[PDB]
Amino acid sequence: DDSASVEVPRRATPADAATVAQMLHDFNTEFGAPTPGTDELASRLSHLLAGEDVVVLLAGEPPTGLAVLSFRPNVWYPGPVAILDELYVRPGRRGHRLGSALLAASCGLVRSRGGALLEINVDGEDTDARRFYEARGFTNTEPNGTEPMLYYYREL
Amino acid sequence: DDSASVEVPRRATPADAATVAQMLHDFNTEFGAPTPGTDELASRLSHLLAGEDVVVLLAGEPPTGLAVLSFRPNVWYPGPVAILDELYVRPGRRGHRLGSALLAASCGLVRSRGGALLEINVDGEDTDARRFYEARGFTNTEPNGTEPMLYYYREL
Ligand SMILES: [Cl-]
Repeated sequence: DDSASVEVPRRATPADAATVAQMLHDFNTEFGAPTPGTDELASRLSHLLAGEDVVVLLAGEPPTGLAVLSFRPNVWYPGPVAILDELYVRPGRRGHRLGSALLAASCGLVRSRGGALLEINVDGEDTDARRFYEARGFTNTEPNGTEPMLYYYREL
Repeated sequence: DDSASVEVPRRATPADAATVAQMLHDFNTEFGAPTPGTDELASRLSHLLAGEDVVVLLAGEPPTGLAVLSFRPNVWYPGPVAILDELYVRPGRRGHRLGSALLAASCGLVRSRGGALLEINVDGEDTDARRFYEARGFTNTEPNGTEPMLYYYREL
């Protein structure tokens, strides 16, 4: 009863491709975000989870939350730069605890890879996510900056 | 009565490591940004330029502008997602022309790699850069979105 510590997220292996595919699917469809089918996602994940470029962390048994990290090189750093591509947890106190655990595990994994920077792109309208990251060491302004850094994209 | 109207940026190869390192260092020092030394940069570039993960495009002969692109996988796409990590050109008409040429070339390369998305993180204060990118098909708000999408980071 007192024996167990707080659950530590685990890294998804290739054997988890179907699990992860279904979680990614379900998280999107429940909140009205578009998604590929689970056959496509599972196939892609059987690739990605076999490598080190995109890493997926799972929280819960059965898993009920996940984090997706991507790594890339950068001309200014000896190690990779990481992005928190996704952090998917249920709304409410439960999900928020798991989210907090997943974020901490992500920072550890980035450090282990020799990374010194973790990035996120966040919708400005998403006050809940902004409050959550800002409480856990993230900023959208540089120290000598006067206003928010912006995410721009172009679909090609 | 021979030449092309416009010159086409070229991809930096491992032979260009010293050149690129010098240009990165000089741009930073000229505009007051911290930089590693050229030795460190040239060494890192001698690795990166031999790969496909970070690509450097050069404009001018001798080169006077450059673009740095990074590529990574993503759970939602079959192809990579690309970031315009840097676009370094001088102020004024001339640099703006080179910058426009470099951005067009960058889009073509990303498309050639099967990429359907090019991302940029831009200081909200940098009005001239925002106008330049918005004139060339970039947006900071999702289609059905109110307000700016934001870049967050945490140093580790
Ligand atoms: Cl919100």
